[PDB]
Amino acid sequence: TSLPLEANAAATLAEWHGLIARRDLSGLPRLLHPDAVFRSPMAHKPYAGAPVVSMILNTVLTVFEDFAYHRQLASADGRSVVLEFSARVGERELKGIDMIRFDDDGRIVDFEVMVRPMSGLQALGEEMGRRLAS
Amino acid sequence: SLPLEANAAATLAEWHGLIARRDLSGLPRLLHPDAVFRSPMAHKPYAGAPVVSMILNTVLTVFEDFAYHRQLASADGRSVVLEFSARVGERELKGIDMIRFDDDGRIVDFEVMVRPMSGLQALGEEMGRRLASYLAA
Amino acid sequence: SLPLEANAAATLAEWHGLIARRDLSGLPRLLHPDAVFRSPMAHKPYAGAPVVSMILNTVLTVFEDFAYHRQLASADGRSVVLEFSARVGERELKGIDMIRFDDDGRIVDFEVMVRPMSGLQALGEEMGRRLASYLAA
Amino acid sequence: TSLPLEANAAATLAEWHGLIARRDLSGLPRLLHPDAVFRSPMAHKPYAGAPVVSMILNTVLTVFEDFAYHRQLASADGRSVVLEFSARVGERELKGIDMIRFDDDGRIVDFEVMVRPMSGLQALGEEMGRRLAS
Repeated sequence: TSLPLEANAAATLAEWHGLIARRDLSGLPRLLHPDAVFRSPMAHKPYAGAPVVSMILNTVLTVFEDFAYHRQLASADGRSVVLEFSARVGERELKGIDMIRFDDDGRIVDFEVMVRPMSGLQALGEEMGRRLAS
Repeated sequence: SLPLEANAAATLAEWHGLIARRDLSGLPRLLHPDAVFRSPMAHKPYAGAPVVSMILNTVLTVFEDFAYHRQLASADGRSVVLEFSARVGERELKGIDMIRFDDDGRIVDFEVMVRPMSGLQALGEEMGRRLASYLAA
Repeated sequence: SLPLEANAAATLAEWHGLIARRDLSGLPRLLHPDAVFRSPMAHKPYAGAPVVSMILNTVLTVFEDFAYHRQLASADGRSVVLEFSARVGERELKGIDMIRFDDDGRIVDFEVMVRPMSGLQALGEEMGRRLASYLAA
Repeated sequence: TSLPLEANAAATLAEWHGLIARRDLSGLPRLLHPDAVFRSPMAHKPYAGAPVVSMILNTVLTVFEDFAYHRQLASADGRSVVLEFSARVGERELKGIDMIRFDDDGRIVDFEVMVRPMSGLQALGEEMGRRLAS
Protein backbone atom coordinates (compact mmCIF):
# COMPACT_ATOMS: atom_id res chain seq x y z
CA THR A 1 0.00 0.00 0.00
CA SER A 2 1.87 3.11 1.38
CA LEU A 3 5.19 1.59 0.11
CA PRO A 4 8.20 4.05 -0.13
CA LEU A 5 8.52 3.92 -3.93
CA GLU A 6 9.39 6.66 -6.47
CA ALA A 7 6.27 8.34 -7.89
CA ASN A 8 6.71 6.85 -11.40
CA ALA A 9 7.52 3.34 -10.12
CA ALA A 10 4.48 3.55 -7.74
CA ALA A 11 2.21 4.54 -10.69
CA THR A 12 3.38 1.54 -12.80
CA LEU A 13 3.03 -0.82 -9.80
CA ALA A 14 -0.52 0.54 -9.23
CA GLU A 15 -1.34 -0.21 -12.92
CA TRP A 16 0.33 -3.65 -12.70
CA HIS A 17 -1.75 -4.51 -9.58
CA GLY A 18 -4.93 -3.41 -11.43
CA LEU A 19 -4.13 -5.66 -14.44
CA ILE A 20 -3.47 -8.71 -12.21
CA ALA A 21 -6.70 -8.08 -10.22
CA ARG A 22 -8.64 -7.92 -13.56
CA ARG A 23 -6.69 -11.12 -14.60
CA ASP A 24 -6.16 -9.25 -17.97
CA LEU A 25 -2.56 -8.31 -18.98
CA SER A 26 -3.50 -6.69 -22.32
CA GLY A 27 -2.38 -3.10 -21.44
CA LEU A 28 1.00 -4.46 -20.08
CA PRO A 29 3.56 -3.52 -22.85
CA ARG A 30 2.87 0.16 -22.04
CA LEU A 31 4.40 -0.49 -18.54
CA LEU A 32 7.48 -2.23 -20.03
CA HIS A 33 10.78 -0.70 -21.19
CA PRO A 34 11.23 -1.65 -24.91
CA ASP A 35 14.32 -3.69 -23.90
CA ALA A 36 12.74 -5.10 -20.69
CA VAL A 37 14.16 -8.40 -19.43
CA PHE A 38 12.30 -11.37 -17.90
CA ARG A 39 14.25 -13.76 -15.63
CA SER A 40 12.40 -17.08 -15.53
CA PRO A 41 12.29 -19.22 -12.35
CA MET A 42 13.02 -22.10 -14.84
CA ALA A 43 15.93 -20.73 -16.96
CA HIS A 44 19.23 -18.77 -16.62
CA LYS A 45 18.96 -17.18 -20.10
CA PRO A 46 16.73 -14.09 -19.73
CA TYR A 47 13.91 -13.21 -22.18
CA ALA A 48 14.83 -9.93 -23.81
CA GLY A 49 12.39 -7.35 -25.21
CA ALA A 50 8.93 -5.99 -24.25
CA PRO A 51 7.04 -8.23 -26.80
CA VAL A 52 8.65 -11.49 -25.44
CA VAL A 53 8.30 -10.30 -21.78
CA SER A 54 4.58 -9.39 -22.22
CA MET A 55 3.91 -12.81 -23.78
CA ILE A 56 5.60 -14.83 -20.99
CA LEU A 57 3.96 -12.80 -18.26
CA ASN A 58 0.52 -13.40 -19.95
CA THR A 59 1.35 -17.16 -20.12
CA VAL A 60 2.44 -17.30 -16.44
CA LEU A 61 -0.72 -15.29 -15.40
CA THR A 62 -2.90 -18.01 -17.06
CA VAL A 63 -0.93 -20.96 -15.50
CA PHE A 64 -1.21 -19.78 -11.82
CA GLU A 65 -4.50 -20.75 -10.15
CA ASP A 66 -5.60 -19.28 -6.73
CA PHE A 67 -2.98 -16.47 -7.14
CA ALA A 68 -2.81 -14.13 -4.17
CA TYR A 69 -0.33 -11.38 -3.23
CA HIS A 70 0.98 -11.19 0.33
CA ARG A 71 3.98 -9.11 1.51
CA GLN A 72 5.20 -6.19 -0.61
CA LEU A 73 8.74 -4.99 0.00
CA ALA A 74 10.53 -1.95 -1.49
CA SER A 75 14.27 -1.26 -1.92
CA ALA A 76 15.66 1.99 -0.29
CA ASP A 77 16.04 3.66 -3.72
CA GLY A 78 12.26 3.27 -4.38
CA ARG A 79 12.99 1.63 -7.80
CA SER A 80 12.72 -2.10 -6.86
CA VAL A 81 9.79 -4.04 -5.41
CA VAL A 82 9.27 -7.66 -4.29
CA LEU A 83 5.66 -8.91 -4.46
CA GLU A 84 5.35 -12.14 -2.44
CA PHE A 85 2.60 -14.49 -3.70
CA SER A 86 0.90 -17.85 -3.11
CA ALA A 87 -0.57 -19.85 -6.05
CA ARG A 88 -1.07 -23.39 -7.37
CA VAL A 89 -0.24 -25.23 -10.60
CA GLY A 90 -2.74 -28.08 -10.71
CA GLU A 91 -2.18 -30.21 -7.57
CA ARG A 92 0.91 -28.21 -6.56
CA GLU A 93 0.59 -25.41 -4.02
CA LEU A 94 3.47 -23.02 -4.49
CA LYS A 95 5.03 -19.84 -3.08
CA GLY A 96 6.77 -17.16 -5.11
CA ILE A 97 8.07 -13.63 -5.71
CA ASP A 98 7.76 -11.05 -8.51
CA MET A 99 10.98 -8.99 -8.17
CA ILE A 100 10.45 -5.89 -10.37
CA ARG A 101 13.05 -3.18 -11.08
CA PHE A 102 11.76 0.13 -12.59
CA ASP A 103 13.84 2.86 -14.27
CA ASP A 104 13.77 6.64 -13.37
CA ASP A 105 10.81 7.07 -15.77
CA GLY A 106 8.84 4.23 -14.05
CA ARG A 107 9.25 1.67 -16.87
CA ILE A 108 9.66 -2.03 -15.92
CA VAL A 109 13.31 -2.83 -16.93
CA ASP A 110 13.80 -6.25 -15.08
CA PHE A 111 11.13 -8.77 -14.00
CA GLU A 112 12.53 -11.72 -12.06
CA VAL A 113 10.33 -14.57 -10.77
CA MET A 114 11.27 -17.28 -8.17
CA VAL A 115 9.07 -20.15 -7.05
CA ARG A 116 9.34 -22.67 -4.18
CA PRO A 117 9.27 -25.66 -3.39
CA MET A 118 10.92 -27.84 -6.09
CA SER A 119 7.55 -29.66 -6.75
CA GLY A 120 5.81 -26.33 -7.43
CA LEU A 121 8.61 -25.15 -9.78
CA GLN A 122 8.46 -28.49 -11.67
CA ALA A 123 4.64 -28.15 -12.15
CA LEU A 124 4.99 -24.47 -13.28
CA GLY A 125 7.74 -25.33 -15.82
CA GLU A 126 5.73 -28.33 -17.16
CA GLU A 127 2.65 -26.13 -17.78
CA MET A 128 4.60 -23.16 -19.22
CA GLY A 129 6.15 -25.51 -21.85
CA ARG A 130 2.78 -27.24 -22.54
CA ARG A 131 1.28 -23.74 -23.12
CA LEU A 132 4.43 -22.67 -25.13
CA ALA A 133 2.94 -24.33 -28.28
CA SER A 134 1.34 -21.21 -29.89
CA SER B 1 19.85 1.47 5.73
CA LEU B 2 16.23 0.47 5.05
CA PRO B 3 12.97 1.65 6.78
CA LEU B 4 13.11 -1.26 9.29
CA GLU B 5 12.11 -1.44 12.96
CA ALA B 6 15.12 -0.71 15.22
CA ASN B 7 15.29 -4.26 16.64
CA ALA B 8 14.80 -5.94 13.22
CA ALA B 9 17.54 -3.63 11.79
CA ALA B 10 19.93 -4.63 14.67
CA THR B 11 19.39 -8.41 14.05
CA LEU B 12 19.82 -7.88 10.27
CA ALA B 13 23.09 -5.98 10.97
CA GLU B 14 24.30 -8.96 13.12
CA TRP B 15 23.10 -11.47 10.48
CA HIS B 16 25.03 -9.58 7.76
CA GLY B 17 28.17 -9.64 9.96
CA LEU B 18 27.80 -13.40 10.56
CA ILE B 19 27.44 -14.11 6.76
CA ALA B 20 30.41 -11.80 5.90
CA ARG B 21 32.53 -13.84 8.38
CA ARG B 22 31.03 -17.05 6.86
CA ASP B 23 30.58 -18.12 10.56
CA LEU B 24 26.98 -18.62 11.85
CA SER B 25 28.02 -19.78 15.39
CA GLY B 26 26.14 -16.83 17.00
CA LEU B 27 22.96 -17.59 14.99
CA PRO B 28 20.81 -19.27 17.76
CA ARG B 29 20.83 -15.84 19.59
CA LEU B 30 19.10 -14.11 16.59
CA LEU B 31 16.40 -16.81 16.29
CA HIS B 32 13.02 -17.06 18.04
CA PRO B 33 12.92 -20.42 19.95
CA ASP B 34 10.04 -21.49 17.66
CA ALA B 35 11.58 -20.00 14.47
CA VAL B 36 10.51 -21.61 11.16
CA PHE B 37 12.66 -22.33 8.07
CA ARG B 38 10.92 -22.64 4.67
CA SER B 39 13.23 -24.56 2.33
CA PRO B 40 13.47 -23.73 -1.41
CA MET B 41 13.35 -27.57 -1.81
CA ALA B 42 10.46 -28.65 0.50
CA HIS B 43 6.83 -27.82 1.32
CA LYS B 44 7.08 -28.83 5.04
CA PRO B 45 8.80 -26.13 7.18
CA TYR B 46 11.62 -26.86 9.68
CA ALA B 47 10.36 -25.86 13.12
CA GLY B 48 12.51 -24.72 16.06
CA ALA B 49 15.68 -22.62 16.53
CA PRO B 50 18.02 -25.70 16.84
CA VAL B 51 16.81 -27.20 13.47
CA VAL B 52 16.75 -23.73 11.77
CA SER B 53 20.30 -22.85 12.98
CA MET B 54 21.60 -26.18 11.70
CA ILE B 55 20.09 -25.89 8.19
CA LEU B 56 21.25 -22.22 7.89
CA ASN B 57 24.79 -23.32 8.86
CA THR B 58 24.68 -26.17 6.31
CA VAL B 59 23.37 -23.91 3.48
CA LEU B 60 26.44 -21.72 4.34
CA THR B 61 28.86 -24.60 3.56
CA VAL B 62 27.23 -25.22 0.16
CA PHE B 63 26.89 -21.73 -1.43
CA GLU B 64 30.07 -20.66 -3.31
CA ASP B 65 30.78 -17.01 -4.40
CA PHE B 66 27.81 -15.87 -2.22
CA ALA B 67 27.05 -12.16 -2.61
CA TYR B 68 24.15 -9.97 -1.46
CA HIS B 69 22.61 -7.49 -3.90
CA ARG B 70 19.25 -5.67 -3.43
CA GLN B 71 17.71 -5.36 0.02
CA LEU B 72 14.01 -4.62 0.26
CA ALA B 73 11.84 -3.91 3.32
CA SER B 74 8.08 -4.37 3.86
CA ALA B 75 6.07 -1.22 4.95
CA ASP B 76 5.68 -2.61 8.52
CA GLY B 77 9.53 -2.68 8.92
CA ARG B 78 9.27 -6.32 10.11
CA SER B 79 10.12 -8.15 6.88
CA VAL B 80 13.19 -8.01 4.65
CA VAL B 81 14.17 -9.61 1.33
CA LEU B 82 17.93 -10.06 0.79
CA GLU B 83 18.61 -10.79 -2.90
CA PHE B 84 21.75 -12.89 -3.54
CA SER B 85 23.90 -14.51 -6.24
CA ALA B 86 25.86 -17.74 -5.54
CA ARG B 87 27.18 -20.89 -7.28
CA VAL B 88 27.03 -24.65 -6.57
CA GLY B 89 29.88 -26.12 -8.61
CA GLU B 90 29.16 -25.18 -12.25
CA ARG B 91 25.62 -24.03 -11.34
CA GLU B 92 25.29 -20.30 -11.30
CA LEU B 93 22.33 -19.32 -9.13
CA LYS B 94 20.12 -16.48 -7.92
CA GLY B 95 18.14 -16.35 -4.69
CA ILE B 96 16.36 -14.55 -1.84
CA ASP B 97 16.45 -14.74 1.98
CA MET B 98 12.95 -13.55 3.01
CA ILE B 99 13.20 -12.85 6.76
CA ARG B 100 10.29 -11.93 9.11
CA PHE B 101 11.16 -10.59 12.63
CA ASP B 102 9.07 -10.10 15.81
CA ASP B 103 8.66 -6.88 17.97
CA ASP B 104 11.82 -7.89 19.91
CA GLY B 105 13.83 -8.29 16.65
CA ARG B 106 13.98 -12.13 16.79
CA ILE B 107 13.90 -14.08 13.47
CA VAL B 108 10.51 -15.92 13.34
CA ASP B 109 10.30 -16.98 9.66
CA PHE B 110 13.21 -17.56 7.25
CA GLU B 111 12.09 -18.43 3.71
CA VAL B 112 14.59 -19.14 0.91
CA MET B 113 13.88 -19.27 -2.90
CA VAL B 114 16.45 -20.12 -5.59
CA ARG B 115 16.38 -19.89 -9.43
CA PRO B 116 16.86 -21.39 -12.09
CA MET B 117 15.73 -25.04 -11.79
CA SER B 118 19.37 -26.28 -12.46
CA GLY B 119 20.65 -24.16 -9.54
CA LEU B 120 17.89 -25.41 -7.17
CA GLN B 121 18.63 -29.06 -8.20
CA ALA B 122 22.40 -28.55 -7.44
CA LEU B 123 21.59 -26.86 -4.06
CA GLY B 124 19.23 -29.66 -2.93
CA GLU B 125 21.72 -32.39 -4.05
CA GLU B 126 24.60 -30.78 -2.05
CA MET B 127 22.43 -30.01 1.02
CA GLY B 128 21.56 -33.73 1.28
CA ARG B 129 25.16 -34.84 0.58
CA ARG B 130 26.38 -32.51 3.47
CA LEU B 131 23.75 -33.67 5.94
CA ALA B 132 24.74 -37.29 5.02
CA SER B 133 28.45 -36.32 5.53
CA TYR B 134 27.77 -34.86 9.03
CA LEU B 135 25.77 -37.97 10.08
CA ALA B 136 28.57 -40.35 8.93
CA ALA B 137 30.48 -39.13 12.13
CA SER C 1 15.27 -69.11 -5.57
CA LEU C 2 17.05 -67.41 -8.49
CA PRO C 3 20.18 -68.54 -10.48
CA LEU C 4 22.52 -66.57 -8.15
CA GLU C 5 26.02 -67.34 -6.90
CA ALA C 6 25.90 -69.15 -3.53
CA ASN C 7 27.45 -66.26 -1.57
CA ALA C 8 25.31 -63.58 -3.30
CA ALA C 9 22.19 -65.75 -2.60
CA ALA C 10 23.19 -66.03 1.13
CA THR C 11 23.60 -62.20 1.50
CA LEU C 12 20.29 -61.64 -0.36
CA ALA C 13 18.60 -64.14 2.03
CA GLU C 14 20.02 -62.15 5.02
CA TRP C 15 19.04 -58.82 3.40
CA HIS C 16 15.45 -60.09 2.89
CA GLY C 17 15.32 -61.16 6.57
CA LEU C 18 16.59 -57.75 7.72
CA ILE C 19 13.91 -55.88 5.60
CA ALA C 20 11.11 -58.26 6.78
CA ARG C 21 12.12 -57.40 10.40
CA ARG C 22 12.30 -53.69 9.35
CA ASP C 23 15.65 -53.71 11.32
CA LEU C 24 18.89 -53.08 9.33
CA SER C 25 21.23 -53.20 12.39
CA GLY C 26 23.17 -56.17 10.91
CA LEU C 27 23.60 -54.38 7.55
CA PRO C 28 27.33 -53.29 7.85
CA ARG C 29 28.23 -57.06 7.83
CA LEU C 30 26.64 -57.55 4.34
CA LEU C 31 28.43 -54.49 2.85
CA HIS C 32 31.86 -54.27 1.21
CA PRO C 33 33.94 -51.66 3.16
CA ASP C 34 34.02 -49.52 -0.02
CA ALA C 35 30.36 -50.21 -0.98
CA VAL C 36 28.64 -47.56 -3.13
CA PHE C 37 25.03 -46.28 -2.89
CA ARG C 38 23.43 -44.71 -6.00
CA SER C 39 20.51 -42.55 -4.87
CA PRO C 40 17.29 -42.25 -6.95
CA MET C 41 17.63 -38.51 -6.12
CA ALA C 42 21.34 -37.73 -6.82
CA HIS C 43 24.03 -38.21 -9.49
CA LYS C 44 26.96 -38.40 -6.98
CA PRO C 45 27.21 -41.85 -5.28
CA TYR C 46 27.61 -42.33 -1.49
CA ALA C 47 30.92 -44.10 -0.92
CA GLY C 48 31.77 -46.38 2.01
CA ALA C 49 29.93 -48.99 4.14
CA PRO C 50 29.25 -46.53 7.07
CA VAL C 51 27.55 -43.93 4.74
CA VAL C 52 25.71 -46.68 2.75
CA SER C 53 24.41 -48.41 5.94
CA MET C 54 23.14 -45.09 7.26
CA ILE C 55 21.22 -44.09 4.09
CA LEU C 56 19.74 -47.64 3.75
CA ASN C 57 18.56 -47.43 7.39
CA THR C 58 17.05 -43.96 6.77
CA VAL C 59 15.26 -45.05 3.54
CA LEU C 60 13.77 -47.84 5.77
CA THR C 61 12.15 -45.26 8.11
CA VAL C 62 10.53 -43.41 5.18
CA PHE C 63 8.96 -46.18 3.01
CA GLU C 64 5.42 -47.12 4.19
CA ASP C 65 3.57 -50.34 3.07
CA PHE C 66 6.89 -51.61 1.57
CA ALA C 67 6.47 -54.88 -0.34
CA TYR C 68 8.78 -56.84 -2.66
CA HIS C 69 7.40 -58.22 -5.93
CA ARG C 70 9.50 -59.56 -8.86
CA GLN C 71 13.09 -60.64 -8.30
CA LEU C 72 15.37 -60.85 -11.31
CA ALA C 73 18.97 -62.10 -11.58
CA SER C 74 21.71 -61.25 -14.11
CA ALA C 75 23.30 -64.24 -16.05
CA ASP C 76 26.55 -63.94 -14.01
CA GLY C 77 24.58 -64.57 -10.74
CA ARG C 78 26.23 -61.46 -9.22
CA SER C 79 23.45 -58.90 -9.75
CA VAL C 80 19.84 -58.84 -8.58
CA VAL C 81 16.88 -56.49 -9.12
CA LEU C 82 14.28 -56.48 -6.32
CA GLU C 83 11.07 -54.79 -7.55
CA PHE C 84 9.02 -53.10 -4.80
CA SER C 85 5.86 -51.10 -4.08
CA ALA C 86 5.72 -48.56 -1.20
CA ARG C 87 4.05 -45.27 -0.17
CA VAL C 88 5.27 -41.93 1.22
CA GLY C 89 2.19 -40.36 2.81
CA GLU C 90 -0.40 -40.05 -0.01
CA ARG C 91 2.26 -40.87 -2.65
CA GLU C 92 1.92 -44.34 -4.00
CA LEU C 93 5.25 -45.47 -5.45
CA LYS C 94 7.09 -48.16 -7.38
CA GLY C 95 10.79 -48.95 -7.24
CA ILE C 96 13.82 -51.23 -7.64
CA ASP C 97 16.81 -52.19 -5.45
CA MET C 98 19.53 -53.09 -8.01
CA ILE C 99 22.23 -54.91 -5.99
CA ARG C 100 25.68 -56.03 -7.29
CA PHE C 101 27.72 -58.47 -5.10
CA ASP C 102 31.41 -59.57 -5.18
CA ASP C 103 32.86 -63.17 -5.29
CA ASP C 104 32.65 -63.29 -1.46
CA GLY C 105 28.95 -62.24 -1.51
CA ARG C 106 29.55 -58.69 -0.17
CA ILE C 107 27.28 -55.86 -1.45
CA VAL C 108 29.48 -53.56 -3.64
CA ASP C 109 26.88 -51.44 -5.47
CA PHE C 110 23.33 -50.61 -4.31
CA GLU C 111 21.34 -48.57 -6.85
CA VAL C 112 17.75 -47.45 -6.18
CA MET C 113 15.20 -46.08 -8.76
CA VAL C 114 11.67 -44.87 -7.93
CA ARG C 115 8.65 -43.93 -10.13
CA PRO C 116 6.51 -41.80 -10.74
CA MET C 117 7.96 -38.28 -10.38
CA SER C 118 5.46 -37.47 -7.50
CA GLY C 119 6.66 -40.53 -5.55
CA LEU C 120 10.37 -39.63 -6.08
CA GLN C 121 9.68 -36.00 -4.96
CA ALA C 122 7.94 -37.28 -1.73
CA LEU C 123 10.83 -39.76 -1.05
CA GLY C 124 13.56 -37.09 -1.47
CA GLU C 125 11.60 -34.57 0.70
CA GLU C 126 11.21 -37.12 3.57
CA MET C 127 14.81 -38.43 3.29
CA GLY C 128 16.11 -34.86 3.85
CA ARG C 129 13.57 -34.16 6.64
CA ARG C 130 14.77 -37.41 8.47
CA LEU C 131 18.45 -36.64 8.07
CA ALA C 132 17.69 -33.11 9.44
CA SER C 133 15.73 -34.74 12.34
CA TYR C 134 18.67 -37.05 13.26
CA LEU C 135 21.16 -34.13 13.18
CA ALA C 136 18.95 -31.97 15.47
CA ALA C 137 20.14 -34.37 18.34
CA THR D 1 22.83 -62.99 -23.86
CA SER D 2 22.33 -66.62 -22.57
CA LEU D 3 19.58 -65.32 -20.19
CA PRO D 4 17.22 -68.02 -18.68
CA LEU D 5 14.05 -66.82 -20.44
CA GLU D 6 11.12 -68.77 -21.94
CA ALA D 7 11.60 -69.46 -25.66
CA ASN D 8 8.80 -67.08 -26.77
CA ALA D 9 9.87 -64.27 -24.39
CA ALA D 10 13.52 -64.72 -25.56
CA ALA D 11 12.41 -64.42 -29.24
CA THR D 12 10.50 -61.15 -28.56
CA LEU D 13 13.43 -59.76 -26.51
CA ALA D 14 15.80 -60.67 -29.41
CA GLU D 15 13.49 -58.74 -31.82
CA TRP D 16 13.19 -55.82 -29.37
CA HIS D 17 17.02 -55.62 -29.07
CA GLY D 18 17.29 -55.63 -32.90
CA LEU D 19 14.79 -52.73 -33.22
CA ILE D 20 16.62 -50.62 -30.58
CA ALA D 21 20.02 -51.32 -32.25
CA ARG D 22 18.52 -50.17 -35.63
CA ARG D 23 17.02 -47.15 -33.70
CA ASP D 24 13.77 -47.99 -35.66
CA LEU D 25 10.68 -49.12 -33.64
CA SER D 26 8.36 -49.51 -36.67
CA GLY D 27 7.84 -53.32 -36.38
CA LEU D 28 7.10 -52.97 -32.58
CA PRO D 29 3.25 -53.41 -32.35
CA ARG D 30 3.74 -57.02 -33.54
CA LEU D 31 5.68 -57.68 -30.25
CA LEU D 32 2.93 -56.07 -28.11
CA HIS D 33 -0.19 -57.66 -26.60
CA PRO D 34 -3.24 -55.73 -27.97
CA ASP D 35 -3.98 -54.58 -24.39
CA ALA D 36 -0.29 -53.97 -23.48
CA VAL D 37 0.36 -51.45 -20.69
CA PHE D 38 3.12 -48.82 -20.45
CA ARG D 39 4.11 -47.54 -16.97
CA SER D 40 5.80 -44.16 -17.39
CA PRO D 41 8.69 -43.07 -15.12
CA MET D 42 6.73 -39.73 -15.04
CA ALA D 43 3.12 -40.83 -14.30
CA HIS D 44 1.12 -43.28 -12.10
CA LYS D 45 -1.70 -43.70 -14.66
CA PRO D 46 -0.55 -46.38 -17.14
CA TYR D 47 -0.93 -46.06 -20.94
CA ALA D 48 -3.26 -48.81 -22.08
CA GLY D 49 -3.30 -50.45 -25.52
CA ALA D 50 -0.69 -51.49 -28.13
CA PRO D 51 -1.23 -48.33 -30.33
CA VAL D 52 -0.62 -45.90 -27.35
CA VAL D 53 2.30 -48.06 -26.01
CA SER D 54 4.03 -48.22 -29.44
CA MET D 55 3.72 -44.44 -29.80
CA ILE D 56 5.22 -43.62 -26.36
CA LEU D 57 8.04 -46.10 -26.79
CA ASN D 58 8.85 -44.50 -30.22
CA THR D 59 8.80 -41.04 -28.54
CA VAL D 60 11.06 -42.17 -25.66
CA LEU D 61 13.46 -43.89 -28.19
CA THR D 62 13.87 -40.50 -29.99
CA VAL D 63 14.38 -38.49 -26.72
CA PHE D 64 17.26 -40.64 -25.30
CA GLU D 65 20.69 -39.73 -26.70
CA ASP D 66 23.81 -41.97 -26.17
CA PHE D 67 21.50 -44.88 -25.16
CA ALA D 68 23.37 -48.01 -24.12
CA TYR D 69 22.22 -51.25 -22.47
CA HIS D 70 24.22 -52.69 -19.57
CA ARG D 71 23.04 -55.46 -17.20
CA GLN D 72 20.19 -57.77 -18.25
CA LEU D 73 18.37 -59.62 -15.49
CA ALA D 74 15.67 -62.31 -15.78
CA SER D 75 12.99 -63.41 -13.28
CA ALA D 76 12.95 -67.16 -12.28
CA ASP D 77 9.76 -67.78 -14.32
CA GLY D 78 11.56 -66.63 -17.54
CA ARG D 79 8.68 -64.19 -18.32
CA SER D 80 10.15 -60.90 -16.92
CA VAL D 81 13.34 -59.06 -17.87
CA VAL D 82 15.08 -55.91 -16.60
CA LEU D 83 17.30 -54.13 -19.16
CA GLU D 84 19.57 -51.64 -17.35
CA PHE D 85 20.57 -48.63 -19.49
CA SER D 86 22.56 -45.38 -19.51
CA ALA D 87 21.43 -42.40 -21.66
CA ARG D 88 21.23 -38.60 -21.71
CA VAL D 89 18.47 -36.03 -22.26
CA GLY D 90 20.31 -32.92 -23.44
CA GLU D 91 22.78 -31.94 -20.67
CA ARG D 92 21.42 -34.60 -18.28
CA GLU D 93 23.18 -37.94 -18.00
CA LEU D 94 20.73 -40.49 -16.69
CA LYS D 95 20.42 -44.14 -15.66
CA GLY D 96 17.38 -46.33 -16.18
CA ILE D 97 15.60 -49.67 -16.53
CA ASP D 98 13.18 -51.23 -19.05
CA MET D 99 11.21 -53.76 -16.94
CA ILE D 100 9.32 -55.94 -19.47
CA ARG D 101 6.80 -58.68 -18.61
CA PHE D 102 5.88 -61.15 -21.43
CA ASP D 103 2.90 -63.55 -21.51
CA ASP D 104 3.07 -67.37 -22.21
CA ASP D 105 2.89 -66.60 -25.96
CA GLY D 106 5.84 -64.14 -25.74
CA ARG D 107 3.77 -60.95 -26.18
CA ILE D 108 4.84 -57.81 -24.24
CA VAL D 109 1.98 -57.32 -21.67
CA ASP D 110 3.67 -54.71 -19.27
CA PHE D 111 6.50 -52.25 -20.04
CA GLU D 112 7.64 -50.26 -17.01
CA VAL D 113 10.40 -47.63 -17.20
CA MET D 114 12.30 -45.99 -14.25
CA VAL D 115 14.93 -43.29 -14.53
CA ARG D 116 17.42 -41.80 -12.01
CA PRO D 117 18.54 -39.22 -10.75
CA MET D 118 15.76 -36.61 -10.26
CA SER D 119 17.52 -34.18 -12.72
CA GLY D 120 17.52 -36.86 -15.45
CA LEU D 121 13.82 -37.69 -14.87
CA GLN D 122 12.93 -33.96 -15.01
CA ALA D 123 14.78 -33.55 -18.38
CA LEU D 124 13.12 -36.74 -19.81
CA GLY D 125 9.61 -35.59 -18.75
CA GLU D 126 10.21 -32.06 -20.17
CA GLU D 127 11.22 -33.47 -23.59
CA MET D 128 8.47 -36.15 -23.72
CA GLY D 129 5.84 -33.38 -23.22
CA ARG D 130 7.58 -31.03 -25.72
CA ARG D 131 7.47 -33.93 -28.26
CA LEU D 132 3.85 -34.82 -27.19
CA ALA D 133 2.51 -32.09 -29.56
CA SER D 134 1.72 -34.31 -32.62
